[PDB]
Amino acid sequence: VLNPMWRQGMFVMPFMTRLGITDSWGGWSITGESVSNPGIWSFEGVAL
Amino acid sequence: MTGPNPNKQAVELNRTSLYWGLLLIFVLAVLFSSYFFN
Amino acid sequence: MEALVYTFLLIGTLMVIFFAVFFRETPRIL
Amino acid sequence: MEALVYTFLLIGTLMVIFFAVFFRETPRIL
Amino acid sequence: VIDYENIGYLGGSSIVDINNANVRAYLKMPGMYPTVAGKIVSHGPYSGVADLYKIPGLSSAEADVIKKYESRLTAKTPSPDYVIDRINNGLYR
Amino acid sequence: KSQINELSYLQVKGTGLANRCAEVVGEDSIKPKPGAKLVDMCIEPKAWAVEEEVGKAGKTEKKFVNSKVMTRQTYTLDAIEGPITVDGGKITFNEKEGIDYAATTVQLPGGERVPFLFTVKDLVAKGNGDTFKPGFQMGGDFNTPSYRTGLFLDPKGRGGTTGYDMAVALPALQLGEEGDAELFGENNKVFDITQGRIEMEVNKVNAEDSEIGGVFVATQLSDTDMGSKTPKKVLTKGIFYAKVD
Amino acid sequence: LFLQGFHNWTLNPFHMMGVAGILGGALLCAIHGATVENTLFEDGDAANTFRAFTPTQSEETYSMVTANRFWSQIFGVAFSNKRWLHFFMLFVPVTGLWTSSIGIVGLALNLRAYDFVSQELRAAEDPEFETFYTKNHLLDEGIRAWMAAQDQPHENFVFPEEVLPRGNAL
Amino acid sequence: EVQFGAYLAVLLGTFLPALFLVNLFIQTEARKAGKAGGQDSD
Amino acid sequence: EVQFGAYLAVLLGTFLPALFLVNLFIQTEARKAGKAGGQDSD
Amino acid sequence: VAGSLLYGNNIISGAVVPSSNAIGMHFYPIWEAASIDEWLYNGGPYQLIVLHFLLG
Amino acid sequence: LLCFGFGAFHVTGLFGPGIWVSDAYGITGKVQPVAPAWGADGFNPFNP
Amino acid sequence: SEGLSESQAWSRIPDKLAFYDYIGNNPAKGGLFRAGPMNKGDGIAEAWLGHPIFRDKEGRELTVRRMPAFFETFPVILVDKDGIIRADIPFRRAESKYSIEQVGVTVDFYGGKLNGQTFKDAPTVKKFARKAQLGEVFEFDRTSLESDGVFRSSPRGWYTYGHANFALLFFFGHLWHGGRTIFRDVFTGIGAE
Ligand code: CLA
Ligand code: CLA
Ligand code: CLA
Ligand code: CLA
Ligand code: CLA
Ligand SMILES: CC(C)=CCC/C(C)=C\CC/C(C)=C/CC/C(C)=C/CC/C(C)=C/CC/C(C)=C/CC/C(C)=C/CC/C(C)=C/CC/C(C)=C/CC1=CC(=O)C(C)=C(C)C1=O
Ligand SMILES: CCCCCCCCCCCCCCCC(=O)OC[C@H](COP(=O)(O)OC[C@@H](O)CO)OC(=O)CCCCCCCCCCCCCCC
Ligand SMILES: CCCCCCCCCCCCCCCC(=O)OC[C@H](COP(=O)(O)OC[C@@H](O)CO)OC(=O)CCCCCCCCCCCCCCC
Ligand SMILES: [Fe+2]
Repeated sequence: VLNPMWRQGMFVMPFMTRLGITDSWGGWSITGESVSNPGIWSFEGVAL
Repeated sequence: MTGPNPNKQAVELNRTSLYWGLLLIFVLAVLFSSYFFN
Repeated sequence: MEALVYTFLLIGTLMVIFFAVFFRETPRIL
Repeated sequence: MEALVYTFLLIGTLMVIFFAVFFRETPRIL
Repeated sequence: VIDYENIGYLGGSSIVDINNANVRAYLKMPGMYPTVAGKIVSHGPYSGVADLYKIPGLSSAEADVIKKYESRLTAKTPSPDYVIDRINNGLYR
Repeated sequence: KSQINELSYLQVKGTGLANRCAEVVGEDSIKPKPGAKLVDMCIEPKAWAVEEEVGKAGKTEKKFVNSKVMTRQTYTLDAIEGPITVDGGKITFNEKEGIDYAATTVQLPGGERVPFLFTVKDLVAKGNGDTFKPGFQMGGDFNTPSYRTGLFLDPKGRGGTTGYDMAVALPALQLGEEGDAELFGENNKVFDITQGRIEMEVNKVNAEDSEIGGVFVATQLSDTDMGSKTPKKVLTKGIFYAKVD
Repeated sequence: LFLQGFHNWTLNPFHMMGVAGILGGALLCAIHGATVENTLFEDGDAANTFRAFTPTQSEETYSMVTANRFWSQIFGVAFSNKRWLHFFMLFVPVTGLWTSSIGIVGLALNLRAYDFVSQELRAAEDPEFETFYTKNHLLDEGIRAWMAAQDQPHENFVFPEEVLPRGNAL
Repeated sequence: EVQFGAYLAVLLGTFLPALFLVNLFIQTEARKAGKAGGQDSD
Repeated sequence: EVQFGAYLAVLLGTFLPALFLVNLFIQTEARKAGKAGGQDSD
Repeated sequence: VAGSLLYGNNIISGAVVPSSNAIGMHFYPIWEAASIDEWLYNGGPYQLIVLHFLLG
Repeated sequence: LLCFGFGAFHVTGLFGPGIWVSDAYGITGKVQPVAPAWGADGFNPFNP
Repeated sequence: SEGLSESQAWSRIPDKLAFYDYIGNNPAKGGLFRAGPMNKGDGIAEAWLGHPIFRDKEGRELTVRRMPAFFETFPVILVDKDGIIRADIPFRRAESKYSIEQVGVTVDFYGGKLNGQTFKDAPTVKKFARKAQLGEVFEFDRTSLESDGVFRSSPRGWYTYGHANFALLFFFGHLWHGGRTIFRDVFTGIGAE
């Protein structure tokens, strides 16, 4: 809410989220929805 | 490996161009350092 | 500490100017 | 932030090992 | 705790805290180790040394060995990090 | 359960059955005697939730966030016994002995690991009614001891009842009149005892086996690491079993 | 063990360069010894290949081309120069003895690689930050307290048992 | 207090492009020395 | 917290001696190309 | 007014500051200044540089 | 084929996650499939 | 001897003399990669706190055994004039018998900035026993250089590091260039005849 991705200087992170990547392997999403298993296309799996 | 490439050329940088580029990089470093250090 | 960088850049620029004048490629005919 | 330097040095070392193996000067006779 | 007062009454001062000392502190008093020392250590907080005679499962023989060293027993505030380590504090000679 | 007692040790080991509670069959009633005593109370958590501020759709309410266990199958309490005291109206249970604590570590979204001593130590649990029924509700407070004892040494060799009392790798911090007062909270290891609250609820009673069993819900605080971090509230749910005698 | 406990000599990068030169020298001894012995030329009819060498012969007794071919496909990289190979067998252990001599001159003045201060500062204010680094410092504080009364007897170190650092139950 | 990453930005932004041009000039003179054919060609 | 001058010591201690050796290798190959006499000598 | 790099300036903000307004158009060489610190306080170096630059 | 497939499958959520849409004030946003707007309001650039 | 008290005698000690008697000024207390001035370690020295005199309940003077230069860490131990252990700060607290709370050690300061001041509660006596094993106790300013808390070496220690390592490396250069002189006729190789 008060520290979103655009307050933290994230540049490529909004372009991943624009097209569908919300979850990470660390269990969080940017929507706040806690996630069990995002699979391959998390933020980390897209970067790898 | 295929054959030896016939497009291979030599590269030059004479002493004038070295002095012009050394001056350009040092002056751009002089100019932009105060802004990078902020 | 950044004045060390500022001094080194200015003195380094003047050393390039020294070598550009006294170690120049001499223009030669033929 | 220094883990960025640690990663770059290790990955940079492995890139030298890649070029030393696959871009080596081939030993040639005569 | 950095500075725990009543640190002498644990094992070294030859006056033993009843609420906080390990069972090895009663090895200096003959007759107490192991069965009388085991009953002091296994039961709950005591306001004074007179509450040692209210331990369920004492004898008159186990009471008379307590009255020998009631000069040497004392009751302080039970510090919980010493109360849990009264049977076995991880010290072995 | 009678089924688990039919097996060998070699048939159970490795399988994960030894971390499970017995299931009770039937809806009956047991009226406890004056000398009655629960004996082998198993308490198995099946869900774990840690309280944390979350950013759901536009606001920042407090939510119990579901967390994953990383200490594999060591979390179930078992062999809990203690007398069942019959009051005037109500029936109460005071646990005394048994494996009434299990160190569990859960991981939050973000990688945050939350260790906590899941316990029912010194539980005095008040019930509603006088017999164990399929609607009976027992609940009460318990004491959560500190996750580390005073004998625990930290990575720098400091503990509560043993260890250094100074950051011994920074000897020049012991200088001046202020000393290492900025490092007091890390050098002062404090044994803290907090309170938890469990609410059991019987739904299955076997009268021929004198066995009860139902669900529970418990909340407690996590590890403070000898008073160095602020503890988090851990909500847990699951199944219990007991035998009544 | 005195120089581990009191100086943290394994952590010193000059001992580390010494270990690399000595283990690298024993490696170079074993590889070059076995490569020559397994790329030998058939110069006799005996299965005992030691008899088929003359100390005054001019031919090479082993195939350098086959030895270079073997290690280029096994390891990716092989020696092609016998002169550079044998200089390298000189260079590696001697550099290891010279680099480790530099760091032991530093230990003479107690200019030791003892602590990473950023990990010591973090572990001071965060009492769960544990690495294998901080575990080695607790081993050194055990060495320096338990051996110092016996190893420096002129100093008359009297440590009571209450000040000796122990873990639990040991 | 100045930004600490600017020491890297200025000094690597100076040295690495300067040493690239020193590299280009030196190989230009070495290529001329090799083609000249005497005592510096080898 | 780490020492901030170590970023300069590591990165200039890597790049400047590495670019010196890249400089020496490139002028070695350019000197061989100039002496070879064809299309790369100029 | 600070003007030099050792008193906290950078290349852009740094300057040789002009002479004092109390001096005005008066000639201020070093030998008319009773100490070099008084000459440096009153903007003496500006008059030395400017007059040698314009002659040069 | 890549422009059509991105529009038909990824963005409309036929075989895709959709894109990020939000309300008019950026409070509640999510990735969801987006139906195409074939009228003149498809050239409204704030219409997803 | 000339009719002054303990407090007047210790106030005559110059702070420059007390500053030399402190282990942070030892050149053998630094580290190879602890970079910078000695002020970067403990801070900039500001004032001498005075000389602590430790006494237990019967009244004889105890002295804290000073840290030797080998030791990064050292146990805090109070001995009397005979070297017999009278008090310490125990690692294990359970069967401890020479703790400062048992023996009842008090500390009196003399000279310095704490000149007439007595501390009798064992928390602050233990704080002063920890700094008394580093020699004379000084008040430092550890916020100007943002000091980390680990001792650095002096320029005396740094000179000896560089020039004894340079001299060792230069011994190899003597062997190399000397062998290159005597053997000059065979440094392209030897003849096969
Ligand atoms: C970029 C090219 C393009 C394409 C492929 C379409 C396609 C479509 N338009 Mg759209 N339209 C366009 C541009 C385009 N339009 C532009 C620039 C405007 C002005 C902002 C409109 C305004 C518009 C309206 C108001 C409506 C459509 C509708 C439609 C759909 C019905 C086809 C029709 O002929 O109905 C004819 C109905 C009309 C009202 C006439 C408008 C249709 C325009 C003129 C489409 C012609 C563009 C043509 C295909 C481009 C090819 C040029 C060629 C020389 C290369 C069809 C999906 C209709 C629809 O189905 O909405 C859901 C509809 O109501 N269009
Ligand atoms: C992986 C394991 C390993 C390896 C390979 C090494 C390797 C080394 N260690 Mg290290 N070490 C290690 C682990 C290891 N270490 C560990 C875990 C510790 C505990 C922290 C140490 C503690 C340690 C210390 C304290 C020292 C070393 C030193 C060394 C160096 C030894 C130099 C040498 O050859 O001395 C052998 C001796 C010589 C080469 C001197 C000359 C010998 C002459 C020629 C002998 C002539 C004898 C003559 C023939 C007479 C014989 C006959 C007589 C018996 C009658 C070498 C680089 C030493 C060093 O760094 O020196 C610079 C050193 O002082 N190590
Ligand atoms: C090219 C040589 C040169 C010249 C022209 C100057 C000029 C100046 N210097 Mg600089 N200086 C120089 C080199 C020079 N400098 C060098 C090499 C050094 C290092 C040693 C210095 C160190 C230095 C310092 C530290 C200072 C100066 C200063 C000055 C200024 C005043 C000095 C003064 O009063 O002199 C005396 C001048 C004369 C006596 C004038 C002689 C001219 C004659 C008389 C011609 C007149 C002809 C006449 C009208 C004809 C009439 C004939 C008719 C009647 C028949 C003046 C602008 C001062 C300054 O900058 O003030 C702000 C100052 O502080 N100089
Ligand atoms: C044309 C442009 C385009 C772009 C940029 C995207 C982008 C995306 N798509 Mg979409 N999509 C598209 C068109 C496009 N799509 C089309 C045409 C279809 C129909 C086939 C789809 C159907 C579709 C589905 C069903 C899904 C996506 C998803 C995604 C997202 C994650 C996939 C990814 O990043 O892989 C990036 C790929 C590379 C960088 C190439 C990798 C190449 C290496 C060599 C292979 C890697 C090996 C293996 C696959 C991964 C190793 C695992 C390890 C890293 C752990 C990403 C935002 C997914 C999503 O949003 O999940 C949250 C998702 O489920 N897309
Ligand atoms: C005889 C040589 C010598 C000696 C004894 C000193 C001594 C000193 N210097 Mg000086 N200095 C010197 C030469 C010397 N200097 C030179 C040649 C320069 C120009 C580069 C400097 C520039 C300099 C500055 C800017 C400063 C000092 C400072 C100091 C003081 C603190 C030392 C310290 O903390 O080091 C820290 C420890 C080290 C540097 C370790 C030494 C290197 C080890 C042995 C590794 C060897 C290199 C390694 C193999 C290569 C790296 C690999 C690469 C690929 C990354 C100390 C009095 C400081 C001071 O207090 O000034 C007020 C300070 O700020 N020096
Ligand atoms: C990627 C990740 C995550 C990494 C993390 C890993 C990590 C924790 C650390 C790794 C970093 C690391 C490398 C640290 C080591 C640092 C260190 C101690 C450096 C030492 C530096 C140094 C200057 C030391 C001085 C001593 C020195 C010179 C040693 C060099 C040792 C050395 C390279 C030895 C040679 C080893 C080698 C494999 C030789 C094989 C030779 C070989 C191919 C023979 C082939 C061969 C044999 C024949 O006989 C013939 C006939 C022919 C024909 C022939 O071909
Ligand atoms: C991660 C990798 C990052 C890569 C970055 C590194 C590459 C960057 C360096 C390349 C730049 C080289 C420029 C060389 C310069 C140089 O080579 O000049 C000479 C060159 C003319 O070359 P000729 O055609 O004469 O060819 C001679 C050849 O030998 C050149 O190769 O001119 C140009 O290149 C175009 C004009 C640029 C003129 C340069 C003048 C710059 C103005 C100076 C401003 C300073 C004074 C201002 C004071 C106010
Ligand atoms: C899994 C199977 C594939 C094997 C994996 C490949 C790994 C191969 C490693 C090659 C490194 C090349 C060294 C470059 C140097 C290079 O390419 O040399 C190539 C060189 C060829 O020498 P020549 O005899 O051709 O040289 C004659 C003259 O040119 C002398 O200058 O061979 C040797 O001198 C080196 C042999 C020892 C090789 C030592 C390897 C060191 C091990 C790696 C240490 C770094 C590990 C760092 C980890 C972070
Ligand atoms: Fe050989």
